[PDB]
Amino acid sequence: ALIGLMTYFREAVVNTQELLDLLVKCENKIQTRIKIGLNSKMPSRFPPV
RNA sequence: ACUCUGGUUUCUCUUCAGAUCGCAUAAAUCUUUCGCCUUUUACUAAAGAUUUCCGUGGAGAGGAACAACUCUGAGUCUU
Repeated sequence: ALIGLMTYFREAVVNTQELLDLLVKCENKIQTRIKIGLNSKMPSRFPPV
């Protein structure tokens, strides 16, 4: 989904400052979903590796 | 310048509260709008409606201190 959106617009992303917040929020939601899958209690300093 | 006029304080009970009950100020629940959002229990902060709580006034009632004289106005108040 992300590559589809970013390779469709490719220029309209930078000016849409709301889209950047939306994208990072969605990425955080996905990472939180994975972290909750790993363990019910959320981590404090989960790594990006 | 006169006779009668009956106190104040305090402890409880029962109710009504308009009023800054309160020249002070919390919490809970619910309903919406949000901010975190990841699940309640806690929350972000504005609104609306409620509940509880800390206190309050007025009135009535019942005991105690009070022990009552008299304050006091009523008046023919007097030379």
